[PDB]
Amino acid sequence: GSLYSDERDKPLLSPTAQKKFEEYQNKLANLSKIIRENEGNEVSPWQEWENGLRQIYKEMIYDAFDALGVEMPKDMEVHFAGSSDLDAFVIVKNDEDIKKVKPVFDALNNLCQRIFTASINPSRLIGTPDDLFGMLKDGMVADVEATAMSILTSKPVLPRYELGEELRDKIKQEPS
Repeated sequence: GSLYSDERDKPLLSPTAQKKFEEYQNKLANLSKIIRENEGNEVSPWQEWENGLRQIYKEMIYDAFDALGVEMPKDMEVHFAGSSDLDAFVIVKNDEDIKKVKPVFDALNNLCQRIFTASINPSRLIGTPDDLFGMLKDGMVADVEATAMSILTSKPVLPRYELGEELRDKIKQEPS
């Protein structure tokens, strides 16, 4: 059972996958614990929880690129839509990048499913700003206006914004 296998296919992790699994579980448990315990001295505990989850997921993303031996493209972005919703969405610069990046997020999706069971949003969409705008323009998505809105109000997981702004500016330009 490797770290990024489907739970239903490989229910037990190998010894090494298990240690890494437990390391993520423990960051999650600790994050949850500290937020709840300090709730009386925290202004916005749910925002703190979200912000911590974005950091853990960012870490998990770097870890998955490394474990799969894939170089993360430098212009690639990951944004969180929502609070289902559109969830994490991956914006690449070129459509060529999708082939190499998509299997890494699929791998992460599997690991996130496992973590859910043992107790973060899945990544659902991946594309260029053009691609994703087009899926909204052409009605390929359940609940277009609310998907659109969630993109407008998404928060960045990686410290990259340029493509995200192209997508938002494209959305903003279309009236409904």
